[PDB]
Parts: sequence; C-alpha cells; structure tokens
Amino acid sequence: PKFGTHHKALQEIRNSLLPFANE
Amino acid sequence: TVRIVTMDAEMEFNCEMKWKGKDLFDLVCRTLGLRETWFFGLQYTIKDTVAWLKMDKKVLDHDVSKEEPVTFHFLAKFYPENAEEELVQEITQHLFFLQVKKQILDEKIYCPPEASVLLASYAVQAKYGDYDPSVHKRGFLAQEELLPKRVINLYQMTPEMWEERITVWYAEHRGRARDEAEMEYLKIAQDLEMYGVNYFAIRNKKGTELLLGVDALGLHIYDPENRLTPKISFPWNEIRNISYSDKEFTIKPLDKKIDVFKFNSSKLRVNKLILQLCIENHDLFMRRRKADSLEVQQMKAQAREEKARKQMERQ
Repeated sequence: PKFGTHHKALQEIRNSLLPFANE
Repeated sequence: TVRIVTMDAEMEFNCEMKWKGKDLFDLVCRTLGLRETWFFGLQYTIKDTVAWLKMDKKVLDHDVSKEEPVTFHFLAKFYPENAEEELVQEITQHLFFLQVKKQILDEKIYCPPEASVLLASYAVQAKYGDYDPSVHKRGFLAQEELLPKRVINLYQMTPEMWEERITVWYAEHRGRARDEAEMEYLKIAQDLEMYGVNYFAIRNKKGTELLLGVDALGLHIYDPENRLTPKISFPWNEIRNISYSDKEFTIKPLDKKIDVFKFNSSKLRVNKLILQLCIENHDLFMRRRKADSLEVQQMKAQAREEKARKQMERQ
C-alpha cells in the first residue's frame, strides 16, 4: 500500500493539522 | 576548466580538450567513489532548456555556454522503484536523499501536508541523530528549512507549532542511524505520485494537450492540470512495442483489449530524450526483477564491510 507502514502516523498528522486549515 | 556541482559539494576538474562526456562522467564517479553510475548524469541549462551531457559526444561540442567555468550538475537521471531494495552504496543513498528532499522542499514534486511533516521528522533524525530533550530544546529547528512553502501557506499555524508537530514524530525515530533515517525518508517519498516522473508536453491525434510521464514503472498519460493521477498507464512489462516516426510515438500494449495509443511531441531534441528515458527505464525495470549480477553481489558485500568498519569505530 501507499506509504507502507506509515499510514497510522500520516492519518494522526492529518487529524492534528485539520483544525488549523485555511479552507 | 569544468565545474561539477553535486547535491552537497562542488568540484573542479582539469578537463582535456579531446575528452568526451564518458571521460568526464567516469572521472566524477571515480572521484566520488560511486560505482552505481547508471542512475546518474551530468545536467546543464542553456536558453531555458534542460539537457544531459551525451556520453558519445565531445564535452566542448555540446550546446553549453562558453563561460570560463563550464558547469554541470551531477544528478540522478533514473530512480529505483524501491530504494531500500536497490541502492547499494551509502554515497548513492545519500545523493538520492539530498536530491529528493530538495525536490520536495522546492515543490518540484507534490507532497500531501501530512507526508511533509513525517518526511521532515526523518530529515531531522538524519541530521541531528536521536532526539534528546537536554540538547534539542524548543526553538532548535527555528532556522531549518523543513517544509514546502505550499504546506506552510495551507495552515494557520505558527513556526513553533510546526516545529512541535515535527518534534513529536522525531522523538519516535529513536535508534535510527543516518543511513536508516535517510532511507526511511526515501521509502516515504518514493510512493508520492510525482516521484521520479519525467513530464513532457504532448498532443493526442485530435490535438488535445496532454502530458506524457516517463518513469521507473512505465509510461503514463495525464491531463495537463493533474500530474498526480494518470488518465491511462502502461507498465513496462505490459508494452509490446514503442514506435517513433516523424514526431509521432505509438505505444502498443501486449493486451489486445487495450487500444494502441498514439501521440505527438513537437521538439526533435526532446523526442530523442523521451526515447532514451524509455529504453533505459525499461532496461532498469527488467534488471531489478532478475537475480543480482556478480558485480552487484560483490558491491553489496563491500558495502556491508564498509558499514561494519564504521560501526566498529562508533561502538
């Protein structure tokens, strides 16, 4: 799969950034 | 006088007048101690045009400027599918890491925001070694270029907030030596959609403007506004034949149920480059699917002895 064994960290990072999106 | 710029060094060589591209390239690779020469080339730019030094042509005969320090950039021209399975020497792994990190930070290749944070955390581990709260205090990354500007501009976060998020993941990388951290950076980067893709402007037979992508996996056709997701892909082992005649390329799939794809490209010099990238990417695709040559087997044994020699001094 894409980004191999880093899916869990990538999704956690996505969640941490979301409140601060410019939109 | 020829100037050679690598990702981290600048060299000067007393090039002979009757020397060809092969002679200068071989000297650079010998000076660097680099044996995986097939990935690399010497690049130059003249009147807004990216070109590679031809091995079978005289250095001075090329369309390069006649400036006192004739300059070339030593760069990877071809990319492995899986750097962790293919790159043998530490020098090659490091030059790929530097080149790819520069492509991400300067936005040559797109990177989602979350991947940019995880990639930065491995670049920090590679540069600083293990996170140590005694040494790496708040603000230690203030002067580092860590993320693409595109990513910073998508969020309402301060530099300190970005540093904090990167540091969380940096702390998880405890135990990774520099080569291990740089290889984890490449393992993430090599899965990005634009990684290693050479794009060219083309038109289909109805005149529609499209892009051809030539890469380690095969050939890909894109709408010009979306370089991430091909409209159609032709993996190297699914291509029966590639034909070229009078500015027209024809991709003939091995699967009869897939239509033959024809397209045009306007510049002869670019068309020669497209064909060169097709042949060598297809050759490298086949090579990585067969058992290691005796030369590769011996290169791996020597790289293992070098890694163990360096580990003895640290322990």
